Amino acid sequence: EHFVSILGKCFESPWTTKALSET
Amino acid sequence: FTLAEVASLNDIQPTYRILKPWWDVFMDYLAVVMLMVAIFAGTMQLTKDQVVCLPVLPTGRKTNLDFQQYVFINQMCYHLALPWYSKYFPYLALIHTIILMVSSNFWFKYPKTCSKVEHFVSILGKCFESPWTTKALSETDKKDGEQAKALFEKVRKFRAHVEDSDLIYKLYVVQTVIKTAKFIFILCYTANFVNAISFEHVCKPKVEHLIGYEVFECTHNMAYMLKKLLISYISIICVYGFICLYTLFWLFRIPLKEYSFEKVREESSFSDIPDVKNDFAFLLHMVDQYDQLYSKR
Amino acid sequence: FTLAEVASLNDIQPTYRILKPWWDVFMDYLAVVMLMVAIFAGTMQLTKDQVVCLPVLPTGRKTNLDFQQ
Amino acid sequence: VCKPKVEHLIGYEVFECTHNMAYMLKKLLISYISIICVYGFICLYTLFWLFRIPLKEYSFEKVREESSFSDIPDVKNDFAFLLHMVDQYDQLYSKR
Repeated sequence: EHFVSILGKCFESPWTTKALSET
Repeated sequence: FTLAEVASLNDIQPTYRILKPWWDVFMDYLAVVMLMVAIFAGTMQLTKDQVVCLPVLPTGRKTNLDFQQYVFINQMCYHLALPWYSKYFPYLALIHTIILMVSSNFWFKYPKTCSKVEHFVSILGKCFESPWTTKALSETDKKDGEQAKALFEKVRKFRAHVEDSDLIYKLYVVQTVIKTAKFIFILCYTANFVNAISFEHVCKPKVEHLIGYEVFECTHNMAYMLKKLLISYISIICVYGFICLYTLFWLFRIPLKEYSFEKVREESSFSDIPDVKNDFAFLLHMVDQYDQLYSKR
Repeated sequence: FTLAEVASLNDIQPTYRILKPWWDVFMDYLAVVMLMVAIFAGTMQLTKDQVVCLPVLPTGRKTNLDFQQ
Repeated sequence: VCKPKVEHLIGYEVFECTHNMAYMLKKLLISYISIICVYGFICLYTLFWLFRIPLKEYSFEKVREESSFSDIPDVKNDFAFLLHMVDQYDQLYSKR
């Protein structure tokens, strides 16, 4: 349950795509 | 037993008013009607099914038979002198309706498929909730700017994601032709015995050293009601295959369906804000069949 | 007689679009269809179960019995 | 054909019944067995293949391959992770 919470909160972070469009 | 409100809850999509064209809604609603007719057939078949035989001449006639070999004799005739379609029809109709509805929507709940479809409905739902879009359309705060900037980045991430010879188009084509094959299958079968149903049945089983009376006849009890319910079923499936073959052959043949590039290109041509105007193997003109506004915005 | 409604609905999971492969879905829906076969089996089995015997012979042979035998 | 022991009750020893279920139950049986043969064949074969082959420890080098075209130094993922199986839903969430 907590693991699905990890990934379901992991997906929407805009910093992730800000750092993936960076390098 | 096996009612509509549990056959529906076997298989239903969560909330998607979008990604259902009008012909898909008529397929779903008419399949529910056909399941209602099949379950009414099952109830009426379980209610009053019994046959009744009696023998030939070799006032009234006595013949000296007790009641119990009468119920043996119409049991034995009921499993020998009946057509297979005289008593296996509603259960086969139930099976075929279940296969029809889940072949209507297993395109939609396939795990390689449902990912990008769920993600696309999430993209369009988040894309409709930005009031900057209607502000810029009013032309041609302070939060939706950076929200729409992050959503821009989601958009051209998603654009780079779904670019293959996709399983959406191929899966939907093979799904439609297999349910059309099921249509052709049952309407090829059922004409033969809507042509010939019967009310009275002569029978000659092998039970002669049990009672006697080698030739004797039954009447069956379904014939009028089951024949009328059968022709209503034929009408329903005729309308279903009509709508299915008509709209789906024309939607397969008239566009190229990878011309969503062309339709967003036309949209850019009259939109006064020239967009990227090119997209491959893409889903969006189904949403256009739902509503043009969710494609424009 | 363990009716079909709760036996169907006692398998649902709320948000797990993740954590199912293709065969989780195939095994799940296929077992639902097999449950439908079993429930229809139980209903039809309870409906018209009865057998009917009669004696061998050694017009209508009477053999002189009564219904409750 | 039945031979019950109730002889001092009616007077008959060898006689017969018919059974109302036989044809419907046999056809329902072969439908049930076709369903279960499909079930067991599919789930046996594909669970054999996702039992033997990835051996539940290659997700470390999988995340290393993930990093190998994302321009980030690689990390050794797991000892006990379900991240293979989430991978069978999407490659996207394993990348992301």
